[PDB]
Amino acid sequence: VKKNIENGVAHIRSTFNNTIVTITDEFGNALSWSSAGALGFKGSKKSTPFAAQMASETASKSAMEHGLKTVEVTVKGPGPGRESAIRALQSAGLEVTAIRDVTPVPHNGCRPPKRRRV
Amino acid sequence: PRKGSVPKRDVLPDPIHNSKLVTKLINKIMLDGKRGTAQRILYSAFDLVEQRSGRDALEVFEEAINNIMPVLEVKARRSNYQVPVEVRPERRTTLGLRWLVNYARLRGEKTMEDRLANEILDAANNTGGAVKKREDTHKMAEANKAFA
RNA sequence: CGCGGGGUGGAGCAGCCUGGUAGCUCGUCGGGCUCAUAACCCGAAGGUCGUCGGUUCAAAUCCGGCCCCCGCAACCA
RNA sequence: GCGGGGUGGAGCAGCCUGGUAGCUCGUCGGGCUCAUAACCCGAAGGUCGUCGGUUCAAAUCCGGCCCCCGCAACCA
RNA sequence: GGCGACUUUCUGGUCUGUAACUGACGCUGAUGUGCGAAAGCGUGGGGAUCAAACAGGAUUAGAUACCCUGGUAGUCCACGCCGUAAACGAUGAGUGCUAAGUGUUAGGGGGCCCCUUAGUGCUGCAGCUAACGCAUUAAGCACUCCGCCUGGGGAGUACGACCGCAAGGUUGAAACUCAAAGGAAUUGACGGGGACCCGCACAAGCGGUGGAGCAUGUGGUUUAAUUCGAAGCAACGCGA
RNA sequence: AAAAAUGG
Ligand SMILES: [Mg+2]
Ligand SMILES: [Mg+2]
Repeated sequence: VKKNIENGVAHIRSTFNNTIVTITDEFGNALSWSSAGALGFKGSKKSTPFAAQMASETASKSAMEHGLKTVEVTVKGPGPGRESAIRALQSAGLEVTAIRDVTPVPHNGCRPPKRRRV
Repeated sequence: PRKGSVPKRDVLPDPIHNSKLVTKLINKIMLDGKRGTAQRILYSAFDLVEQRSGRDALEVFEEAINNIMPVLEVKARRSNYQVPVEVRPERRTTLGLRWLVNYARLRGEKTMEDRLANEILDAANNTGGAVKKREDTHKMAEANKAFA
């Protein structure tokens, strides 16, 4: 009931409302995930870099408990906590092989929702 | 609407203990200018704490102020949220003495000397009302730590 | 009649599985907040766990009697 | 004919199960405003439809008088 | 009106240079006849996203909204219909003439430079304008033709006619009513506009008032009189 | 980037 891997991928999705972090193998299988909502943060605090840092630290701790050593960062979203998540990943002891932002740039396809009037 | 910061006053050391903090505590205790009443109350309280603790009055008082001095406070900024912010050393001393006297005045003892002595003893033991005030301040600062 | 489940602060839910510790969301009180108001943050009081017994150093928790509520099922004076 | 109801100014609880009149709005006083509204704090306001009965004690239980609501009023 | 991935097929217009060719064949254009954003309508198809209506959730005194979660028509396609927009450069078309500076698109001629044709921008004389501004892409100077206006409201309404499946479109008054409606520009004042500054304005503090007895002024009420004045800040230990 | 109406 133990997973032992050396290289992996940390997926960090940072939206203006919340930050989510997970670690998977090189073939996308989830081990543990952490989000500001699970950590406890509510409302405004979920967007703060601190919540992102905490979520990344928790996720990295679980990943290294499973035995991860080197990880590649996959960043999605324009949120502010991406850099804090990256720094937390670095400080957790995992080695960041490379970082890449895979935010899906839509071509002219679908019509976005109405602009807010508030 | 303010040109700048004004010079700060400097009190003289305690005549017997030679401590600016003791002088400032006397000033805090003083009401209506009764400097003599403040001095006698403080000295009686120091004597009582010395008698009840067997340890130097200055040492125990310094321990008490160190225990009841905060490090962080929550100052509102703005869209408007309270943000934790470090406290200046002089704000530390001011708040420590202010809370010490304020919560001493609320104790159940009969005389102010007894109240102050018991409060400084409890603060030194880290279990006083001023200690509770500092603990609440620190935890709420931590609660708002994200906004820092 | 048989089998299950439920009864816990002023309300709505955990904790029972596997013995210690009464937790969570609303509600009331005090404080921060603001031009007030709301929202938000921090301190308190609030049930001794349906009731009576029993085994244990120790019972909301384990075992019985009893009082109600719900689900399904049984019922040829 | 049979049921149901009548409680501060309005609307609605309380009745079942006697000893306890609640909520929202409205009214009045103080506050906030340049003033009104909104809002905050505090207060007053119902002999429980009206007469009798049982009870130590009746909004409550029982019987009449009144008023309102609903249903019924069929076969030639 | 509009047209933005790429490929192929069919097809319209425009610009530049010669001066073989026709030799005024031109301009405008009532009535006509066609195209014409979006929404909408009919038949059939399609349906991701978005999203009228609608349904919850919030906000609020209320909130048939703004915000949130969904969501049908529609948005898409073919063929018909509708024919309207702040369909705008709020500027009809054609022609010629009138200082300059500078960018850019497609060409052409002459030695990186000069000249030139047609567009597309910016700045700027004369002139024009109520002013704002326009200014070789005129809102200048002129000539031709067309459309249109004659104070505001009533009213793009009523009636009639034509058109449309419908929604509606086109055409289009009057009674009555007012002494104003308007344009540009100016000085203030104001803004839940901006910038920069002040003040116990806020912040950081300390001490009070609002509760009690009393002193005092005022309101009210009483009285024969309770003399008059002061009324938000700037009346109420005020004239006194 | 919450809500804050009105005034012959
Ligand atoms: Mg008022
Ligand atoms: Mg007016």
